[PDB]
Amino acid sequence: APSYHVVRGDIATATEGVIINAANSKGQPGGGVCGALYKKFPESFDLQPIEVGKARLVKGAAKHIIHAVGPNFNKVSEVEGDKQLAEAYESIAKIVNDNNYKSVAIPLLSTGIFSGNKDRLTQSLNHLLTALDTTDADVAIYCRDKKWEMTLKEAVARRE
Ligand SMILES: Nc1ncnc2c1ncn2[C@@H]1O[C@H](COP(=O)(O)OP(=O)(O)OC[C@H]2O[C@@H](O)[C@H](O)[C@@H]2O)[C@@H](O)[C@H]1O
Repeated sequence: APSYHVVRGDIATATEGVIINAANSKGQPGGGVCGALYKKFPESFDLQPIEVGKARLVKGAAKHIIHAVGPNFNKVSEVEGDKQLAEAYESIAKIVNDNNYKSVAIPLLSTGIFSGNKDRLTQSLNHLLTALDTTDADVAIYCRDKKWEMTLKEAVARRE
């Protein structure tokens, strides 16, 4: 194991430049993080349809970016959506192992508006961590606000 750590900043400025997007399974995009990555990595996206909880690793004019399906959690069951939120991180962890991504800038998956329209940060960190229990990659885990920042440590402080 390396380390895993909460970082208050922007993922669309991360040095690793391996980043995740909240794609939907249609490939059709839109978002905060997603529209910040467009201001870093336009010549870097292939926008395909993707399977639910799966990914597409894209190669571009400076870095490689991973599109992944964050399902809208108001459409799925909680125990089922929780199974898909493990799978979405596990199916990413496979790719972070295979393509040898020894450090990565990783966001939250579909935990905000794309949840049940409400914040599930700590449950999404448990699933980020539960996919990473079978990995040896170092983890820049981003946030914007100091309550959300404190929530990502609070989620690690349920597994310390
Ligand atoms: N640039 C950023 N870098 C890292 N983390 C960020 C960033 N901007 C926002 N976040 C964090 O992610 C959460 C917000 O996610 P989005 O930015 O909205 O993620 P995105 O992939 O773009 O989701 C798109 C969905 O949300 C809305 O932006 C939009 O309506 C769309 O339905 C917050 O908890 C915040 O801490």
